[PDB]
Amino acid sequence: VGAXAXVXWXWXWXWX
Amino acid sequence: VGAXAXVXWXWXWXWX
Amino acid sequence: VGAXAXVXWXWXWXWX
Amino acid sequence: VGAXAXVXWXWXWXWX
Repeated sequence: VGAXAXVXWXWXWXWX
Repeated sequence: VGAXAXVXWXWXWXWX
Repeated sequence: VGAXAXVXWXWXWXWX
Repeated sequence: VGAXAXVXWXWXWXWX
C-alpha cells in the first residue's frame, strides 16, 4: 500500500 | 537539534 | 532474501 | 566529519 518504505525521509526529527 | 536525522522513519509513504 | 531497505544505516558516512 | 550521516543508505540489507 502506498509507496517507498516507511514515512517521510530519515529517522526521527531534526539533526542530532 | 531535535532527535536523530531528517523527518519520519524510512523513506516515502507506505511500502511499495 | 532482502531485509528492510538499503545497505547499512543512514545516508552517507559520518556526520556532516 | 565525513559526508552525510551514519554508515550506509536506509536501513538493512537489500529490500525486503
